[PDB]
Amino acid sequence: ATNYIYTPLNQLKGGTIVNVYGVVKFFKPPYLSKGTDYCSVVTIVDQTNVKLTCLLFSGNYEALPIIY
DNA sequence: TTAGGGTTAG
Repeated sequence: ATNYIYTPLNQLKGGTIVNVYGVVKFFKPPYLSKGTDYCSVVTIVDQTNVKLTCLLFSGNYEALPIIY
């Protein structure tokens, strides 16, 4: 069954595959990086004010999460 | 792989 243990973002260590929640404190719209994939940058914050950065890579915009 | 948020001088 579907499950998610939302936990303060600081606990999300490298190599871990996680299910999370947060407000977007800052983000860049999808832009083409040196690589082949457009990179969208997102800074997210949870209810405990803890932060996480996300780099969302895709060859196009539509494949990425929808944020405005 | 890249990038991995913060002012151009147009």
